[PDB]
Amino acid sequence: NVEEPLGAAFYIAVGGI
Amino acid sequence: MYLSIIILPLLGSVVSGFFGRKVGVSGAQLITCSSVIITTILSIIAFFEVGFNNIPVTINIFRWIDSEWFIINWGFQYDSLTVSMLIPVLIISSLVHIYSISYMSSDPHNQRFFSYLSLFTFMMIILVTANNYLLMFVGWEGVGVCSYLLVSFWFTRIAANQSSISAFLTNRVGDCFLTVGMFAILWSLGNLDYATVFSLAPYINSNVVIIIGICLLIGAMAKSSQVGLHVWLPMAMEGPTPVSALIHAATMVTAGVYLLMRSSPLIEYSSTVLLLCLWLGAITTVFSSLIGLFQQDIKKVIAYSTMSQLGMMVLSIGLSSYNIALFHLVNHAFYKALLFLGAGSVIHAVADNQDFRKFGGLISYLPLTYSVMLIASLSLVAFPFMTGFYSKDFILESAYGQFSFSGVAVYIIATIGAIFTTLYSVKVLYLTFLSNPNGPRTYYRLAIDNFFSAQAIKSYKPAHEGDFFLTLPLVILALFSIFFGFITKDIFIGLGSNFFVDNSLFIHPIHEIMIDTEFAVPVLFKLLPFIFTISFSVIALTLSELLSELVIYFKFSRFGYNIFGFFNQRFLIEFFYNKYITNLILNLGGQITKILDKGSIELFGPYGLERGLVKLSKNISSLSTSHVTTYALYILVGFILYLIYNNLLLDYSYLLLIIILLLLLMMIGE
Amino acid sequence: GLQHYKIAMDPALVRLGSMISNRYKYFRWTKRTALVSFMYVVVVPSTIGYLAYKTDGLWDLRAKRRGDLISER
Amino acid sequence: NPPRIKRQFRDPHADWWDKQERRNFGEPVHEDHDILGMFSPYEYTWITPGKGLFQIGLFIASFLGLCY
Amino acid sequence: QYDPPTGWLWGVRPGEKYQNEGWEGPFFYGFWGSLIVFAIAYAYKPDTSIQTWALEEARRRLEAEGILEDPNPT
Amino acid sequence: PNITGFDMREFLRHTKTPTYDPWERHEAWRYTGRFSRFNRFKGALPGFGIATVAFTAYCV
Amino acid sequence: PKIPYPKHVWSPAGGWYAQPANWKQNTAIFGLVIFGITAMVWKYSAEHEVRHKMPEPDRFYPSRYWVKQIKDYERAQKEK
Amino acid sequence: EGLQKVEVYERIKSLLAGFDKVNDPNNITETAHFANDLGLDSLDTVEVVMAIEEEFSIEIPDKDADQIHSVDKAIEYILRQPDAH
Amino acid sequence: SNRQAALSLYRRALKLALDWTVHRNLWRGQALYIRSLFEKNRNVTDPRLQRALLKETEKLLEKWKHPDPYCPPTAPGGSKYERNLPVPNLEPPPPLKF
Ligand SMILES: CCCCCCCCCCC(CCCCCCCCCC)(CO[C@H]1O[C@@H](CO)[C@H](O[C@@H]2O[C@@H](CO)[C@H](O)[C@@H](O)[C@@H]2O)[C@@H](O)[C@@H]1O)CO[C@H]1O[C@@H](CO)[C@H](O[C@@H]2O[C@@H](CO)[C@H](O)[C@@H](O)[C@@H]2O)[C@@H](O)[C@H]1O
Ligand SMILES: *P(=O)(O)OCC(C)(C)[C@H](O)C(=O)NCCC(=O)NCCSC(=O)CCCCCCCCCCCCC
Repeated sequence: NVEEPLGAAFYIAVGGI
Repeated sequence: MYLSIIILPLLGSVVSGFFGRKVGVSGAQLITCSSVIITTILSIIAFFEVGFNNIPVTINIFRWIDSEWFIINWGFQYDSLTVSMLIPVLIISSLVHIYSISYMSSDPHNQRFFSYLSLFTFMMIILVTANNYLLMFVGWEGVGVCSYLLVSFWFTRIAANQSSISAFLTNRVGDCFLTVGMFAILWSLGNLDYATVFSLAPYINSNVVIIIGICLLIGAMAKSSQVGLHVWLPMAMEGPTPVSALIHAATMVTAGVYLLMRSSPLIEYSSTVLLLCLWLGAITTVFSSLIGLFQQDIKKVIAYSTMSQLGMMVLSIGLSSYNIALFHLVNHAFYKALLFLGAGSVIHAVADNQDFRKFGGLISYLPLTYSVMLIASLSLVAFPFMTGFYSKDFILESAYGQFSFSGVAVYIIATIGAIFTTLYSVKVLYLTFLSNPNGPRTYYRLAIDNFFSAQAIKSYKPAHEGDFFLTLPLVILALFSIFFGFITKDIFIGLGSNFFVDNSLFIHPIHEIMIDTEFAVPVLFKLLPFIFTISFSVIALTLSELLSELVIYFKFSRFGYNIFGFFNQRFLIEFFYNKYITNLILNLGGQITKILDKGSIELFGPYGLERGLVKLSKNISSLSTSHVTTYALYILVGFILYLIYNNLLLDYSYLLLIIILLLLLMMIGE
Repeated sequence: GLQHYKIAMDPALVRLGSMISNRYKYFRWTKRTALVSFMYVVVVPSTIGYLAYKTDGLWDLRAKRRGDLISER
Repeated sequence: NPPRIKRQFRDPHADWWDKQERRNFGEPVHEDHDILGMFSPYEYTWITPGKGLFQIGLFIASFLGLCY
Repeated sequence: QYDPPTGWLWGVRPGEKYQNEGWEGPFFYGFWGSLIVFAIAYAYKPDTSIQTWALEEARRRLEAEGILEDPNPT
Repeated sequence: PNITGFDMREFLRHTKTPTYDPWERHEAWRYTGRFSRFNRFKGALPGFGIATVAFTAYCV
Repeated sequence: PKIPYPKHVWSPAGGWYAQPANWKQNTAIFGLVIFGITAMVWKYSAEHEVRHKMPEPDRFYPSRYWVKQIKDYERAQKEK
Repeated sequence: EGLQKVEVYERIKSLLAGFDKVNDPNNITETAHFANDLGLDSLDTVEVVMAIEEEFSIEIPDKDADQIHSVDKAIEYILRQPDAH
Repeated sequence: SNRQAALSLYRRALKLALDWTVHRNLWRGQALYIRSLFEKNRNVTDPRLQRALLKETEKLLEKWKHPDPYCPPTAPGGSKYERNLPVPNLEPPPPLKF
């Protein structure tokens, strides 16, 4: 059961908005 | 609220599709379905907002295309047609989203599936909420991309690949005329906003309205799969069944009908396009019923039924009764989904079989499924006092109510379509549940009988019913097919209702037939389709499990053999489309690639010049011998020739003639 | 330059591609071919060009009301 | 050049190197190999188009008959 | 049951990590960084389009008519 | 005509339930209590029976 | 059963049967992001939704509670 | 989770017992041949595979319909096809 | 040769009778009639007649061919066929730089 990081793409999209 | 209805389904798809790794399966389902349930809630509110109060709302966000006269905006107008059209789209999308949690619970790629139907949702809202034709075309192009992406969801199947090329290319043939029609609108008006197009339409040249309307008709013909550009729709059933309910039964195919309803202020000022509307639909509704009777796949029959009711929508628009078409477009949506979704539970119950030849007796195995599919079938046949009854049967009365040759003609044309609809309705309902078992033991072998010694734990699997997520949409859609038409019949039909008084659905006093339909039609004609439905349904029951030889006698009669195969093969239309259109286009390309672009263009061009000039240069090199006597003679020849040209006062054409003529000798070998 | 993945190079498919690549060298002016070349290089462009010539300025939609005509020529 | 036939008409149940394409590895190909494979316009083999056109014409005759 | 998400982004196996090739700094800090900085600066670039100039005059021209009730009665 | 002794009319004449076949014992299960002509139509109109009683009660 | 698949293929939509161990924690995070900008879309809409008709005071019209072009009208009409 | 040895045998056993042409229901075993052991012939045995295919909802190609001539081969041929339901 | 093909056409004949007549009651009578035809010409010996006899019934199978025959969903041509095909190569790519 490996965990998933939100990931840089999440912050790039959210930060961009 | 009015921009959140638009945007919210888009957010669910983006997260489910680009971060489905992070949200997982159940998270992606939770997000996409919630975004659709919440959007459904608001679009129900927006119905009361706009419709029941006659308060349309306008939102202009920013401009899309600014070029001199043309100012296309990212802008949205909600009116009586918009909120009415958003009800079936959002309600059915919500149920199909719920239906898919248990239906696609086995497929691996389950985030991509839920992101696509949440992307289709967005596009269908974009289409109907636009200010203008060009922003409407973003949803129109996007619904085609979403339908392509879902017809080819199982992209390792070649059959799904061919059925998706057909869907995407047939719908572009319509968009060509749709794009040209908008070009005609921009040419003659300098814009294509609905407010500007419809305010000025009565004063515009009658011929350009015909040109514009014809292009709108051809575009609407493709997405509503009318009798010309129809082949893509039955092929769309290659995709998963929930896709067939939301996109190819209740929403995307209804876009062409919405286009004519939206464009009604313009097309009311040209009776020519309304006459073609009235005959395109009449031909389509019977072209479809005659084919659906002979199909051996269940989903194929439901697809063909969708195009018959779509022809019934187009025929009504030709009667210039856009309120009935909206009422029928809405009522059809609720029961057709139930038929697709109820059938979908049948295919799931058996080992994904879709052939009628392997069903029967399943009524004791699918009691809820049979009941909801029976309710859906009576609404489709327009059994009295049911949702589908109030809508479709009134188009038939209106057709005769228009006391014209064409109206009475297409009442006849559509009354055979009513007859054969009853026949396919019986075939689906009887062969699946009421007939003798035609499938194997596995579908039926219950656990009451032992039949097993040491493997009693497994191997039974006797076609059980669905789970909560699979049946709940079926129960919800059943209520609508019993009652919804009656509750809403005053909004759309009425006799003098003022629901669409924002010039949403425009009807001209000149050819209105509402008053005569309720008064001039004889009682027998009004009640005739009910008589023809009971009579033709008992016969279909009598010719199957009661007499049932006559069909076998007919299927082997030499004449009956050919017409069975004529209608099973869909009027042979696809056969002639491939060998005369797509193969011809494919062979034209072959001529150009092989004979022109790798042939004469090379030879009468670079390769030919290269071939000949090497030959010519080698020949002139041959004159080089390094012998002084030969070179002296060359000099003497050139010397005296210059004397000839100058002293004799020759024409310069002769000198040019000699030079070419010497190159042609030197080109000649030896 | 840099090495690629191992591909099951089909001999039939690689000789079809070589034939298609080299096809231009074997073209000849034969009876059927001149008809094909004449049809698609001359006749079809000539027909399309001629109809463009005969319809240039013929129509205008700009602001035509009821009482005007699409035709201007 | 092998005979020009769509690869639709080969045996699905034969031993194929490419079962999806229905082709063996060394198998010679046609110069129309691109538009003869499985992913290509289906070839409907119900009836000849000469008879096919006739059957459609009878429906047009029936449709005009109701019009009269 | 469901499986945990898996795969090698950029083809980097779980044991190893991504190795810079030499184009990353110039592409992200230079090309993309300049394009972002250009974007914010574009938000302050004064309007120089022919429409917003012509909308102003056309507003006055329609103001001296029955359309577009002007704020001042002159 | 038809060197093989196949005649369509006699093919059609032999279109029934045969008096004897080598296969009833495996095929008979389809025409049984679960799939009888009566039990199969026992619920063809599921709610019709109850509604008739309820409708009569409302009328009275 | 379950289709075998490569474990070396990275997909943004997840892959084959991809459910993370933290699916709920991340679904919560994304649901807040969706709600956050949906409210921003709601704020922008309420300010620029333009109407030409005013709903009756006695009528169900939840738009009346946020949209400005009629919110000011109600208080403007509340002056006599 | 797929088809098991005990499942296929008991299902097939109840099928060929449906003939009125076999020697006896007690003469069928795992290794029973269609001709030497139990009573069939050239034309009956091909009707058995055309009933086996129906009751496993599969398709038997003509090239593989000839090697199948005993119950044991029928048992193993089903297990080789994962499409059996 | 001349034996396998005869048996193959028997299955095609029974398959086509069911494909046209859906009702399993009625095909059973038809199937029993077909077996009589195969039994009647059992003793034909001359190879010249055998090839001609086989050729004729191939036209009968063609002359009454169904517009669309039944095909189980997992069979080639069935509805579920090639639906969720797994990747052929499950092994990871070899270490190459592109
Ligand atoms: C998929 C369906 C498409 C069609 C839908 C329906 C179209 C209906 C309108 C068709 C339309 C416009 C076409 C516009 C095309 C541009 C836009 C294209 C779309 C993209 C935005 C064709 O107009 C053409 O009609 C042709 C036939 O008459 C003639 O063509 C030329 O012939 C040679 C002349 O020298 C050239 O040698 C040849 O080269 C040209 O061709 C010209 O008259 C004219 O150019 C208009 O038709 C109408 O035009 C008017 C004025 O003319 C005429 O009316 C009549 O005038 C008096 C008798 O004159 C009567 O007394 C009066 O009572 C009546 O009113 C009729 O003509 C009428 O029919
Ligand atoms: P077993 O009985 O398997 O032994 C077979 C033997 C070896 C005897 C061969 O059959 C044999 O050698 N027989 C003699 C020569 C021969 O090869 N005969 C083959 C059989 S001919 C035959 O059966 C003729 C009738 C064929 C069927 C006609 C009808 C076809 C179906 C029509 C369907 C129409 C739509 C439903």
